[PDB]
Amino acid sequence: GVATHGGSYVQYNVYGNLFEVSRKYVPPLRPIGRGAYGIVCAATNSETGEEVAIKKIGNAFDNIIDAKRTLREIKLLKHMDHENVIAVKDIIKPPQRENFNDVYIVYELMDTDLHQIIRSNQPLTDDHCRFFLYQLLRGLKYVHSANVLHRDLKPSNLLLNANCDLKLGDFGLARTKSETDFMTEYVVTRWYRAPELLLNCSEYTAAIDIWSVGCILGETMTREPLFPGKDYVHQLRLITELIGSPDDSSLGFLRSDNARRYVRQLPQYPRQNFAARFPNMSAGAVDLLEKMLVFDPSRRITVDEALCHPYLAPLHDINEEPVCVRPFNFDFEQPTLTEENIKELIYRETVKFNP
Amino acid sequence: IHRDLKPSNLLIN
Ligand SMILES: Nc1ncnc2c1ncn2[C@@H]1O[C@H](COP(=O)(O)OP(=O)(O)NP(=O)(O)O)[C@@H](O)[C@H]1O
Ligand SMILES: [Mg+2]
Repeated sequence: GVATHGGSYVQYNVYGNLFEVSRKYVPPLRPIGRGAYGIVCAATNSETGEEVAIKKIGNAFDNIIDAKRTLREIKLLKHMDHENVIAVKDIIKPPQRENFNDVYIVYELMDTDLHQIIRSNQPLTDDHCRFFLYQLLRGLKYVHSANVLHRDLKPSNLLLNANCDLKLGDFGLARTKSETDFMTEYVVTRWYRAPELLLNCSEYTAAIDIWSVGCILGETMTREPLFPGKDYVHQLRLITELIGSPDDSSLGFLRSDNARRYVRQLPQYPRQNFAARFPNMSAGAVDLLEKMLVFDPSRRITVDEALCHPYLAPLHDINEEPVCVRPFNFDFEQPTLTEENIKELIYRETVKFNP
Repeated sequence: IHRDLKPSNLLIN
């Protein structure tokens, strides 16, 4: 570390990337992940004696789309208060408001994520899959009751501790159930997108999250992604190779002949028997997987029905499944939102943490 | 939680 700005901040070199953070954050510094937008590093808060996860978001305010994702991540996570949603501990105040380019979000530290666990050389029993799935659904129940769709569920966003506690993270692509818009931000993972998203449907519901949940459940059972399309056409094909090509009623939600011909130019496949494809697995699990991976979203099981599925009966308890009584009302689509006032809002959130 | 389904603790690097 090299103290700067009078000693109030310190820069650390983490594999070439410079972290500039407030002085109370000290080493050991452990790189624990890298996504499309954040580089994430564990550190110690010396004032409280805690380990924390510091996510550096470089160049957060370069364009309006990156700005909004950083604003959603912060506002949604400060809104949620739930055992299965990751909590924000701090947002570092930039040393000078005039030069505010990098955003550092300090989260509670988790041991790993579900992607790393699925790929690891250890068993994932039926109780692991049930326990992960229950907590995922439990947190989604709360998130959806706040009127929010997560929209980007994938194993690497499900943070885990060794005791199998699970927390949803990475809310930057979330939407309120009212701002449903057609545009789908680039992810490096199309593998968990519902067919409504792959086909650019502009109206869609909580069913898109349930689709991702099914992809995740299936991956926990097979230890492989179900639908790793190398592009978006290959992705649709892999889906219909498992569940069969949609009939005309299942394509009702499409809004153009263009999207219709797209789907029907694919090779047509019969709906496979899920027991055959997933033998020697839990009948409750296969049954639930088949009810989530339904092409027609209006026919997908909901979060609430999934919590009452037999597979989860060992864990299901309405006394322990709160909803959010405070709905999320911030409107990220006001036309007076610029990179510069989004910067001001986030700067204000940091003063809430560091006056 | 109930010992009937507490999953075993995960190995982590
Ligand atoms: N609080 C945390 N504790 C432990 N690990 C974390 C934490 N937050 C993130 N990670 C890990 O760091 C990686 C980056 O997380 P994430 O927030 O998805 O990055 P991102 O670039 O902001 N979003 P995405 O581009 O969709 O990956 C993930 O693979 C996680 O495994
Ligand atoms: Mg984010």
